[PDB]
Amino acid sequence: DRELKNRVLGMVPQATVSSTQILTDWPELVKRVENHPHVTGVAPFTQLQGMLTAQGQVAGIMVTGIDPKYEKNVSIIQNHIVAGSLDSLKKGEFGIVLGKDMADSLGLRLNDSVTLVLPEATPSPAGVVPRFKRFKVVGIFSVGAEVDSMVGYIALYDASTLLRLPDGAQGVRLKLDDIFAAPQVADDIVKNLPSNFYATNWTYTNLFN
Amino acid sequence: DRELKNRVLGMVPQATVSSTQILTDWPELVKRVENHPHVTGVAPFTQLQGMLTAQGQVAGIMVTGIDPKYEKNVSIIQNHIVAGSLDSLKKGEFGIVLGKDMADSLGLRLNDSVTLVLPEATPSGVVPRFKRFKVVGIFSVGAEVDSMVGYIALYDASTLLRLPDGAQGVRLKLDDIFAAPQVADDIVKNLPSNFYATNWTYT
Amino acid sequence: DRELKNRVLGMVPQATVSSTQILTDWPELVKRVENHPHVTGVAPFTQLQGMLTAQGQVAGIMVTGIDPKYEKNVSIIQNHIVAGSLDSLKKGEFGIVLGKDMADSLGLRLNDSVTLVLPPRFKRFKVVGIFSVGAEVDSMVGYIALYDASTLLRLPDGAQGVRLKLDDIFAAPQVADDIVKNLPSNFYATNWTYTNLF
Amino acid sequence: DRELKNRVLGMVPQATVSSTQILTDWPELVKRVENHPHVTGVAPFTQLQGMLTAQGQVAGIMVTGIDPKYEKNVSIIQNHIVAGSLDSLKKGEFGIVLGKDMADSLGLRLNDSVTLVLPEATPSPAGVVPRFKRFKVVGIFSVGAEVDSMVGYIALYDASTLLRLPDGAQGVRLKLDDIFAAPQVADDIVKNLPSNFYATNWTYT
Repeated sequence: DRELKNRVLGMVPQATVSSTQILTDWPELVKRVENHPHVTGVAPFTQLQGMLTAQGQVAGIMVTGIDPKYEKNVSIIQNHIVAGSLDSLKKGEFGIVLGKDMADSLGLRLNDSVTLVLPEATPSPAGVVPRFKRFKVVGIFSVGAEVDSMVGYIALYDASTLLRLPDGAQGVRLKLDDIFAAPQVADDIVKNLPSNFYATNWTYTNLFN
Repeated sequence: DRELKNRVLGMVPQATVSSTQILTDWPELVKRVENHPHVTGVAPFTQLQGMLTAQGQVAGIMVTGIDPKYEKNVSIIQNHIVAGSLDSLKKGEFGIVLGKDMADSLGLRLNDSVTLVLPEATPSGVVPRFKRFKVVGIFSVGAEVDSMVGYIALYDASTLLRLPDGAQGVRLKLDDIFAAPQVADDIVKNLPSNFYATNWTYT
Repeated sequence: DRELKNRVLGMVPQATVSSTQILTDWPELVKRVENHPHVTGVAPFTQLQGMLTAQGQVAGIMVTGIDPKYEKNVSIIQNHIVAGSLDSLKKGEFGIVLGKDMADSLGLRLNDSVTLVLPPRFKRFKVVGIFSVGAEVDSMVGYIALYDASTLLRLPDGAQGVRLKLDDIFAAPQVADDIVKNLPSNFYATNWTYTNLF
Repeated sequence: DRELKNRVLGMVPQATVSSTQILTDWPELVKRVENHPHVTGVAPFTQLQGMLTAQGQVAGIMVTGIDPKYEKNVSIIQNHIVAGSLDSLKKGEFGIVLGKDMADSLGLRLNDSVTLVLPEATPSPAGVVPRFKRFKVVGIFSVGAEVDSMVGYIALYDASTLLRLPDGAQGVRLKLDDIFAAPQVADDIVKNLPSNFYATNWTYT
């Protein structure tokens, strides 16, 4: 199945060069990384974990802040948009692009409201102070059973604004000519970066303790 | 301020004897622990962390499953009920008792619906489990507890955890809070390895 | 480099059928899954995370309890043994097989003592094997006997789940989900496409 | 026994005003907080969790960076020094003050070396990557069974150096005339502080 490989491989972050500090200079990291050997695509990202809620329903979700103009270089989500468009993800508009199954679970259609809730630790007995922000559905995708029910996309700078941070990115995502070269490439790139940077790759994965 | 002291000290779990395995036999643990020297009150508990949501609002909360017939021996919450009653917390009714500030923040009044959300860790990251509850009581003690803590039926707590009827542990009230470390450690010393002690001096 | 692929791909768990309850019946789970379409290898596993310490050095480690007779059906670690043997991983002996870089970081050689630290709980092991695969895994993972893993957890002899090797890694999400669909609620699927929160 | 109560209560952090950002300006926070009603003592602190290693032994430890001149206003550890001195905790000298039980478990005496290990998170399956620093035992205290085996003290600015941070404090610890005023006071102080500050108090279990 040639399409299955592109569906699975298109959704896996092959490698990232990430930072513990928000990168307002992320486009210089893109230019610095794009010409590294084996790199065929680069895009900024910020990875958030939270819940969506609407009309009494709650669903877990992993939200990635993206720039759609770059995201085409690493993703296939733009090829599987069933309603709306990724290009509606703009700073300050607080649109969100959801998977078809996720949107169905919450009774959501295009242009419907949905609340994004992010947990935030606190030493108080409550344990969490949730930060919640209202979003509008501007896109719906349909890729695969797993991804359709767990992941959503928002504007890159709405992701940082939700974090009370300046406009920037957590890191850049890499697409490669050989996914099995992802460990070496990310390790090599990080070697010449300052200590705030670190590498991830798709081989990083379920503890019983 | 003697009133301030009782409100603050009345809400502190002075010591617990807790278990990593659900205790379906907890009433015998209560009578056995209640007779220990310096112990003046014992009550079962199961402590949950989650969020409440209603009408688009969400708040973090620490929920304790309790048995009201026992809970008055260790707590002062029964002395500060402003509406409803702790005695409405019975198994299977899925009532909840909230602080006045928390209820107002969610626009909740007595007998209103509110959804409790508990996060479950997912390898894929949270598959939240949510359940509708009914506000059956409202208390008013202090600014912190009124906005952070709630109470449900002991066996509703274990049912939310998909467990048999039981308790996570028992809370102890003592004649002298500075005796809390010794008493809890003494009790746990002769219990099997699933038991452990906590006390208020470890934060 | 076809060898680079074999080193990288050989070390990733492509799919698992795991359980929130230790599986004392894991060989029955193996027989049920090994003939599933696309499945070319099955082995039990139990995954623990902790630290190793020896002579004042400390390293984080991901520990997998394994049965070497099965593990060769899913792994390539047996092809890169530099010292000792995976066959020394037997119940109750508390051997451990380490990567070369981690062993160096702790100043460990064959038959040396090393202490495992789990959330602190301590248990001493004996180095019975050393492997050399690739830079990352050589410094991060170790293997112990399956039932020593469950013993550390104060559990009866069993496995956390079974690891699958497939003819097509891109079938892993579908294959693992299909297997788990008719299993009771304690079972759940994982696959390599599960991957860094800000 | 009033000695037991003074030992237990003297070791409880009644309240803190802490920050998610290292406080290089912490002394102004002290002066700003010390005259708040009910406050009888303020001291900077930085809280570290790690392990100690010496002579083949390993022990978990909660390490607090302190400034001894201030810490005497909030602590009783200075009243139970059995060996050495807290005044030897100075920046860049990397002394440590240990409880007697911890020292006995590692076979440590005064001026012996001991290694502090801090587990730093990493996304790799290794989970942690340890950071190591050699310390010298410059003091030993004996208060009670729990703290003597779990808590140690280092210089404030040595703690921030271990964290690869500039000289500063994680927060200030408050001592009050009435411990039951601690929740209200710390919450009141934080209300007039920017959003990087948060309060803790001893009722947090």
